[PDB]
Amino acid sequence: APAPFADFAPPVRPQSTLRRAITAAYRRPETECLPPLVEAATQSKEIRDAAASTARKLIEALRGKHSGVEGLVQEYSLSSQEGVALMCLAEALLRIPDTATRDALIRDKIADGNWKSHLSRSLFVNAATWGLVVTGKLTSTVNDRSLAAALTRLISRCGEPVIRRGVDMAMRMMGEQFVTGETIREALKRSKELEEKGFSYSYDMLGEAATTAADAERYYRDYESAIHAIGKASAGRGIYEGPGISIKLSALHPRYSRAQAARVMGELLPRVKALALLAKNYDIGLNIDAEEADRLELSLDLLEVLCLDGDLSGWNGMGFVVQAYGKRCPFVLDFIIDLARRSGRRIMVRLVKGAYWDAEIKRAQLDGLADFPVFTRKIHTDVSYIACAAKLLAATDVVFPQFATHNAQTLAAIYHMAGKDFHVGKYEFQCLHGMGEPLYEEVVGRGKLDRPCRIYAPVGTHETLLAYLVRRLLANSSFVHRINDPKVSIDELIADPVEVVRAMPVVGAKHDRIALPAELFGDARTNSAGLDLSNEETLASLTEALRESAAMKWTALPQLATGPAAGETRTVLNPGDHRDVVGSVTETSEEDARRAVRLAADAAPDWAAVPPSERAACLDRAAELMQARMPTLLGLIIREAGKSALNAIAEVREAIDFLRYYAEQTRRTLGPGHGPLGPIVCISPWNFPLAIFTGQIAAALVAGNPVLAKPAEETPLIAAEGVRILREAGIPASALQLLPGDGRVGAALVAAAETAGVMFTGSTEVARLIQAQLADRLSPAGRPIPLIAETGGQNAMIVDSSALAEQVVGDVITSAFDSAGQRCSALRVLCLQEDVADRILTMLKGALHELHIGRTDRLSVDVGPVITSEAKDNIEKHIERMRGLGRKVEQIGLASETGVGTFVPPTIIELEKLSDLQREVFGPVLHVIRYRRDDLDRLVDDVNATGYGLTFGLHTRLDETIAHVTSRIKAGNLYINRNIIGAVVGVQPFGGRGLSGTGPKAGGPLYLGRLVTTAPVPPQHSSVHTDPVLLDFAKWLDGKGARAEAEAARNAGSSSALGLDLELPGPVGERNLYTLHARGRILLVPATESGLYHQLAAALATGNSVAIDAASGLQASLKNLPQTVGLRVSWSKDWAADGPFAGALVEGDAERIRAVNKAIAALPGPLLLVQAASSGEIARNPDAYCLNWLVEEVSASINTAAAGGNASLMAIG
Amino acid sequence: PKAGGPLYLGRLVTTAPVPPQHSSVHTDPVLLDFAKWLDGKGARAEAEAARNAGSSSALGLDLELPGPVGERNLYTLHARGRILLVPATESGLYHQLAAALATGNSV
Amino acid sequence: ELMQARMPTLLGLIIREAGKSALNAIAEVREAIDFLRYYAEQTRRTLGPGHGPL
Ligand SMILES: Cc1cc2nc3c(=O)[nH]c(=O)nc-3n(C[C@H](O)[C@H](O)[C@H](O)COP(=O)(O)OP(=O)(O)OC[C@H]3O[C@@H](n4cnc5c(N)ncnc54)[C@H](O)[C@@H]3O)c2cc1C
Ligand SMILES: NC(=O)c1ccc[n+]([C@@H]2O[C@H](COP(=O)([O-])OP(=O)(O)OC[C@H]3O[C@@H](n4cnc5c(N)ncnc54)[C@H](O)[C@@H]3O)[C@@H](O)[C@H]2O)c1
Ligand SMILES: COc1ccc(CO)cc1
Ligand SMILES: COc1ccc(CO)cc1
Ligand SMILES: [Mg+2]
Repeated sequence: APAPFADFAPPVRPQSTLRRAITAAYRRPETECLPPLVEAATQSKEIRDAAASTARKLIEALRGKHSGVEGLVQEYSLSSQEGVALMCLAEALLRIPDTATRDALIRDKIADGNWKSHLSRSLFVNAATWGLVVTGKLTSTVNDRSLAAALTRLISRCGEPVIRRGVDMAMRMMGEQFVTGETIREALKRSKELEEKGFSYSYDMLGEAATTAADAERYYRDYESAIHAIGKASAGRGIYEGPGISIKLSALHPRYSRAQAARVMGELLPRVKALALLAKNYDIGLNIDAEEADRLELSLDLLEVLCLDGDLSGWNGMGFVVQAYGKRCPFVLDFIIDLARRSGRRIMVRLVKGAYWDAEIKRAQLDGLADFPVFTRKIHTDVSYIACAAKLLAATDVVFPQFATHNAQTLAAIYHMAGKDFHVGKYEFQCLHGMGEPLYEEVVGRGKLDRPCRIYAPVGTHETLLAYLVRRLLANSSFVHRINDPKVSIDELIADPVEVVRAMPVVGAKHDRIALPAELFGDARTNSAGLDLSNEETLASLTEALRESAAMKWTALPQLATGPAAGETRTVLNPGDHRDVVGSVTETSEEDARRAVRLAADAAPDWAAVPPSERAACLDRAAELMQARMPTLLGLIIREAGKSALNAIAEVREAIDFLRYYAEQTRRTLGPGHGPLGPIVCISPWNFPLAIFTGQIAAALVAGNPVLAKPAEETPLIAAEGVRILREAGIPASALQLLPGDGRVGAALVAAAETAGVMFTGSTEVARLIQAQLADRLSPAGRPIPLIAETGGQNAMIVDSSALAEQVVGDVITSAFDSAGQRCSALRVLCLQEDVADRILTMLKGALHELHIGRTDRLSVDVGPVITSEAKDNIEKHIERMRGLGRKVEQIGLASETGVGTFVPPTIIELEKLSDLQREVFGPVLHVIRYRRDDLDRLVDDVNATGYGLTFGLHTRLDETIAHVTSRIKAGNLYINRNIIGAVVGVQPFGGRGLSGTGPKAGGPLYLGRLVTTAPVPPQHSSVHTDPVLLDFAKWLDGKGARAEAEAARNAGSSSALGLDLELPGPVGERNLYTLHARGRILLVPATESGLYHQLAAALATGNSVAIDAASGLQASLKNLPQTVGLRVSWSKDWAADGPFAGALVEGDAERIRAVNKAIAALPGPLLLVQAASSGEIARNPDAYCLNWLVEEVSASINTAAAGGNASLMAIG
Repeated sequence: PKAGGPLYLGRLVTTAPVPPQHSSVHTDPVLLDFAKWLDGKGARAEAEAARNAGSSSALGLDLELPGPVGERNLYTLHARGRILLVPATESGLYHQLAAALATGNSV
Repeated sequence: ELMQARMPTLLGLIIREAGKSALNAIAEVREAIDFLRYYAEQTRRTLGPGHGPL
């Protein structure tokens, strides 16, 4: 058996001094980065004046010669939406290959009227891109109804002439501006004109982010074929005068990442070498483009091997991009310059600012990292660029600097920095095709500055160029935007960033409007911190901490208030390798479980008397302890629960966030009148063995309740460690007792007489057993024992033909197979619109086969084991039933090493109907169904019809589809254009409805209120909206003479928070919404007319319909209802026939309540959140029925960066 | 339609244009249920007309109109209310229902 | 444009014929001007050959 973590994440090579200096700068505070850059970028006053004069001259020439789309908009008086819609139409018309066929469709069909009749795919799929072209603004989703109206309007107003102009404009832009040509041969033909003027070219075949082996092979052969064409055309001109190629490493391997570094070196490197050998033979440049920040250092390992490879010697065409917006840039340059010296290769170094700025900000915030790997003020990037240019210009004997910029100030500064001694081959400038030529036509040539410029020339079809055109077009801080803004003076454009930064009060301060990841929530609480698994220092330190964690003697014992108790002891084995003993658990006898509840009951007053602020301080101290102990906690979670390192980090972060969130919610709400329930039994699942465990216990404790913590039998060790941390943080032993063991221990705790509440997260079937146990029980006040039961899902994602396949596949692979599908939120049913289903399925299967399944103590493992052999057997029985029915089943092949553990390969099962699924299958099993677009509403019904309602995803660019689907789906956590596994505490408050939960949501503001006898008013919890049926009922009550009930009804209408609609603070590039809706149909079990009126008021005020128990005999109390109220009212003689219900209100004495609670628990389907009150309580207490539990929380997380950029961050420079 | 509003001119021609800004992303849910019912019974042309009406309806439009500072001037499209339907044929009734339901009305 | 330039004269007629104060006569003429310009602009935004008159 291999030692745990002995091969966790070894670096490709030992890190040299120069490499270590790169890693050390990865997230260096911005105030530390800038001073040396300012120093290196400083030039003499004479140079700065000459640079400003040159920049002004260039800018004056630019503004003096400065429209195609603008001219079209002007000529036809188009609104912006009309312009966008026209270009979308033109794009669609250009998908018709034959010109005569297109023109006939235009003249005879499109112009004459209904364009919709002649053009499965919305015309407006790419409207966000065309919106950027027309308006300069990015909108993440497309208002397809506005665009359709605008297209109809413009065609009916202007006819064929405007369509013709739009088609011709789109053809020119997509064929000649956004690309140099559609094919390398066309691009080469079009390059002769500017080559004759002194420009050169680097061709970009536009490949990027391979998702499958086949994609990577396609991009390879595209690069190889382009190299031949470019090399034939170069015809011996060499690497400086002649054209070259640019490649992206992500195009050449589907798993280009540090986590897969061994595959990258073994599989990607030979492909680059083969392309480089061909470039060498033709003597052309081959440049490696720079991508995301977490790929920088990995790419250096390839650059190192290639430059040291003797087979490539004699050729100086290898090139490499460095991004000056990155904090590591000067250190990367030091490394490259030294590599060039060692290898004797004159590396072509393209200095750029960087293309992924918005995404880098979002990623660092999502990952909770210490700082950004890029600057946050645009001027810092400018200074970085100029400083790095000074470094490169001192090294022209050993590297060939290539200054890629469209900024005339940047250009002029470097032109003068480089001085008057010039020869071709010393350095060059670079620019983008169809963007930089106006500037560089003022640079290239003896009559200008006599400096060469290489044009970066995209080559590809319409489909290829549109894929990432949004990123290429992206902002208010951009020079090209500012040059076209008449409000920006030339003096502003020639401002010297070096001197501006030098004079700032704090040199290098972070942008004021960009939150560090730790500060995402501002004053409310400190965000949990993650770990950067692309940072070699982090990987090396984590390796040691993980190894050290595997040497610890982890145990879990029955920790009663009186001390550890004896019991049956057994080992805890790693699910990925049963030979790896992780620790030992001593399980709780049912007698000691009952004893623990009695001890908790005796201890309840002493814990309730700890003021809420001090209880919250215990939670905050526990969060600090968990944060500090994260590396050790990761190792335990990895080995005990089959989690990968990434998933263990998320697990610990979630626990920290629960602690800090419930602490803050406590400080916002809890006072002397919110008395604790008493002893709370917290029963938790194995699959989030620290986060959910900690969340339930922390909430119960901070609400003033002593806790009996019963962790899942599979994962007691991390639970014991969480309890140890909470106790260290100040939770007394009497307030927090750990009771390891199986469901018998949970059941014994639930049945214990002093148990005052139950928090259960687990399977729906077990929750139903607990519901049955509790139906026997009443509190000493004669009321139901509160149960929070957060249960399973049958989670769907709907994908339409406007979604980007690569994005869908990434989110599907993550949502379905992360943690081997052992997340309650995991994607179970992918629903693909028929027109795109085959393409997406092919890509998905290709991506599936790139996953590494194995024991999770290796960073390269993507999918770990299932938790037990029983879980494996259950999942495999489902897979085989499906296979036996003829369903197509795609499965990864498992390595022989998996035999020592319990693994199920990620599996894709193609289904006929959603009804082919019965219950949740908690494993790595994705089901795929196809749907026709017109059946989308029926499909949403089918998703709802399972009775589950946990997570739901939708991938579409179309606002109409978003509005339709999100208004009709019934699930607690919705996700738009992203994965469906988000449960970021306080950002996506998590929890579902139906068979998926009773609520309230964990990680949301209603949670703590369920754990006290009188619920506080949560922060932000109110609504100005009044349910109109409630209002009609109140008027009906007054007309009946029920004056006090009418007043109570009006009060309920005001007190209801139905209609609350909030945006929760979170990361950039996402909108996280939280809304309160009706629950559905509430079962009313009244005893008296006044009780019925109060129950109906409560239910109607919260937007619900009702089914009233017909056995109450109260039919005559509801005569002559207004039709609006009658529509919401039904009478039920057989409650089981008239469900599912979404809650219940009960009136009666204690024994009536007990009997009704038993009858309600017997109803099929979802657990019902029941509220009961006596008739006297209804008379005495206006809040006898709490409106908090009569609404349903919905969280929706929208990825607003999905179109390729962040609109809001375009204004942050 | 309202004088001084964007629907007015369309009443004065025999085929109404699509007014500026006249659209809505919202689809009436009863319209949606009606279209599913039509498809269930095989009325394919009518179900298509129903879906098309659901999309072209501007019910739910909710705009702020440009005006003076210190004022918010809002313009919204709601259902008319209850529409009297006087059909002659089954298909005609289905088309009338589609139009009325798509615009949020009862009939 | 003509109503705008002739507003003072039009005001005088409205004041005397319809019993309006000067401020409300101004509002009357402004509203007429705005109708003219609004329906002109709405026309430029919408009307094409297939929108035949009644
Ligand atoms: C020929 C060529 C090849 C290129 N190849 C690559 C490549 O392989 N990889 C890559 O990542 N980029 C590459 N780029 C650069 C990238 O695509 C942009 O074109 C470039 O960053 C724009 O810089 P500028 O001098 O043209 O414009 P400017 O207007 O001077 O600078 C804009 C840049 O400033 C930066 N920026 C904007 N806001 C902020 C902020 N708030 N804080 C910090 N920085 C900010 C960004 O880098 C932004 O792109 C290339 C550019 C060219 C011209
Ligand atoms: N809605 C959510 O937030 C959420 C979160 C995580 C997991 N889940 C669900 O949890 C399930 C997986 O976790 P699991 O396998 O540990 O679930 P489970 O239902 O098997 O076990 C959950 C817990 O209940 C205990 N238990 C078992 N039988 C009991 C009984 N008769 N009485 C009292 N307690 C009993 C177990 O010991 C364990 O502690 C999945 O169905 C998943 O969807 C839901
Ligand atoms: C548009 O200029 C770019 C060239 C290459 C890259 C590689 O990421 C990005 C931008
Ligand atoms: C609708 O035309 C109007 C003209 C003037 C006023 C102000 O009196 C109001 C309306
Ligand atoms: Mg179980």
